[PDB]
Amino acid sequence: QIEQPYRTGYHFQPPSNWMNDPNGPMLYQGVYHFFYQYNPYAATFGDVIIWGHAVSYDLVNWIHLDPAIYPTQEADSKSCWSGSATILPGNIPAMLYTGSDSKSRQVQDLAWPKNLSDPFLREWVKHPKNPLITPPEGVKDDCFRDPSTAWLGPDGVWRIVVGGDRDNNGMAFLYQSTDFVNWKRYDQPLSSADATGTWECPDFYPVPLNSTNGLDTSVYGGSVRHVMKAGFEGHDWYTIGTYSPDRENFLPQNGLSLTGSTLDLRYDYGQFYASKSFFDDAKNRRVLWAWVPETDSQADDIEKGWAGLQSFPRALWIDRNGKQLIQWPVEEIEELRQNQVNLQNKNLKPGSVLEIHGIAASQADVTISFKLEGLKEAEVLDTTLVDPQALCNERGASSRGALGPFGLLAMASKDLKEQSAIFFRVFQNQLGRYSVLMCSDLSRSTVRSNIDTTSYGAFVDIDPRSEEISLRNLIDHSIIESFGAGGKTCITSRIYPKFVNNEEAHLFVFNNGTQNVKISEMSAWSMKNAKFVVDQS
Ligand SMILES: *[C@@H]1O[C@H](CO)[C@@H](O[C@@H]2O[C@H](CO)[C@@H](O[C@H]3O[C@H](CO)[C@@H](O)[C@H](O)[C@@H]3O)[C@H](O)[C@H]2NC(C)=O)[C@H](O)[C@H]1NC(C)=O
Ligand SMILES: *[C@@H]1O[C@H](CO)[C@@H](O[C@@H]2O[C@H](CO)[C@@H](O)[C@H](O)[C@H]2NC(C)=O)[C@H](O)[C@H]1NC(C)=O
Ligand SMILES: OC[C@H]1O[C@@](CO)(O[C@H]2O[C@H](CO)[C@@H](O)[C@H](O)[C@H]2O)[C@@H](O)[C@@H]1O
Repeated sequence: QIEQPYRTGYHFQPPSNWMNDPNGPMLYQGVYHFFYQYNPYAATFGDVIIWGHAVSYDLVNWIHLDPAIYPTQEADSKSCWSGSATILPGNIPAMLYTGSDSKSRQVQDLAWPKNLSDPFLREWVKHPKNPLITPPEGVKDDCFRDPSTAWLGPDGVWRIVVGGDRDNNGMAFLYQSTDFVNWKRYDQPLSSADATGTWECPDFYPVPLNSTNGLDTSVYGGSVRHVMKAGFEGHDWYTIGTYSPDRENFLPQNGLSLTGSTLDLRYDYGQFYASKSFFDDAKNRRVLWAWVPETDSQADDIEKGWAGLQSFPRALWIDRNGKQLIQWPVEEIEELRQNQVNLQNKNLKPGSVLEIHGIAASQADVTISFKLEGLKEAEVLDTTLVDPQALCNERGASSRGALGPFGLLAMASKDLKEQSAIFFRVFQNQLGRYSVLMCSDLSRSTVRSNIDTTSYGAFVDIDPRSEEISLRNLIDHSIIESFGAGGKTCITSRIYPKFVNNEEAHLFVFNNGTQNVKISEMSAWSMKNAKFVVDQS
């Protein structure tokens, strides 16, 4: 019998109970601050949600503090929902969040540290005038929330967006202010989309072209593009475009309005929601946090006493081609690497399974690169309108193709009765052009009942002819984060195999295709636990 086999060893999560949306992340005076929607009374959502608070010097090891923002005014008497942090000139962290007032209205409130000499910013004070912003004209009281981090225009005016919808039409309501206290709604929203429902936790920020670095939220220029991110219809979507502060106009590069279809981009194609980023000026990088929901049952959560994880902080930047974003675990995670097991120039015959020995299979960092043999043998399949998730669910690791499925078997039991398969497939259209599919087959991840074992998939934008297909996996008990092609395609999975209660997990490399594939390089590292120190009461 193993105690709490589903808790992670290096992912952020509270000592116990329910946690969802990441809030107000930021770097202040050398300290990384992290906040999050928290229910201090149960392992499920509840009537009283507050901001949990933790600090870190490296984004890996944390110190849990007492909740920072909780009901104290009429403006947030019923709950303190999502918000963002903006460090104003003069070095004051300003927090804008959505509060549920005494009349159950979603309103935007302001708060800031009450003791800037405290490196951990434990105590916060609320602005006497809260709420600072209330639902506009024709917007429902429960469809106006999640203010973003603000950006200061060259005209000295601050901007922020607040999510919501007007008649089921997603909205990124734009507000302006010079003193950060008196805000005025701009005539038109920054962006929007028909019939998408409320836009949750919108994020708007710039990314430097031809650079793998991040930018302060207030930078603008021709060598900069902006990202409009919004959560709706159950997923986080984003679109790259150009921002004209003068006209408060956001023009999507592909000219499309978000539709929540295979036409739009996502940060992650698995369990990933309410993602929020912040700029780290110490390392000139933009860091992204995201809530990773549970996929087990509510009864399971109540029984184990907790629910919700945060994805591991990832650096974020725009690809050299300028058409999509790239994500990668922040370098500080590399410090958790212990012993290493490596493989090179290893052939994987059709229908073969190769076990990787010597690694702590439940807590590891695994990278593998495949060198393909005979691309022309790729199954012919035009994927212009194909839904990659549907395809992955239809063709799991047991569905044998020509090129694919080949990849990893993670959180697998000795006998393989339970396994999580992260793999690729290679296809070609009629004109000989290749496409690459990345799948997270969770269909056999557990023999347990009442577990959402839906699989996830996405197409990887690489040319198999000149690029080996690479895959990195962050394995941490009940969560697996997969990065294909250096972060071009990310998929986060939650799995709950039964075997982990009394036996060790295993790790395998496999190839169930009819074509041979070669492992050119494979690096696996056992990952030690991140430190979580409690400093409360
Ligand atoms: C690689 O592809 C194999 C061929 O599809 C796949 O086979 C597994 O074993 C047999 C076929 O050899 C099949 O299992 C069937 O029988 C069991 C009874 O124990 C049923 O419960 C299953 O539903 C199924 O009818 C399957 O095709 C497959 N087994 C399972 C669990 O589906 C291998 O498993 C594939 N290898 C990898 C690593 O995925
Ligand atoms: C504001 O923050 C400072 C810095 O943490 C607090 O000062 C510490 O207070 C504890 C308990 O009183 C002492 O043991 C430490 O030695 C103090 N350190 C410093 C830097 O002076 C201070 O108490 C906080 N102010 C309030 C009102 O709580
Ligand atoms: O915890 C509140 C936080 O949750 C989000 C997650 O997307 O929205 C959920 O909670 C709201 C308040 O109860 C609901 O109105 C909303 O429908 C639900 O999805 C965030 O939007 C919000 O800040």
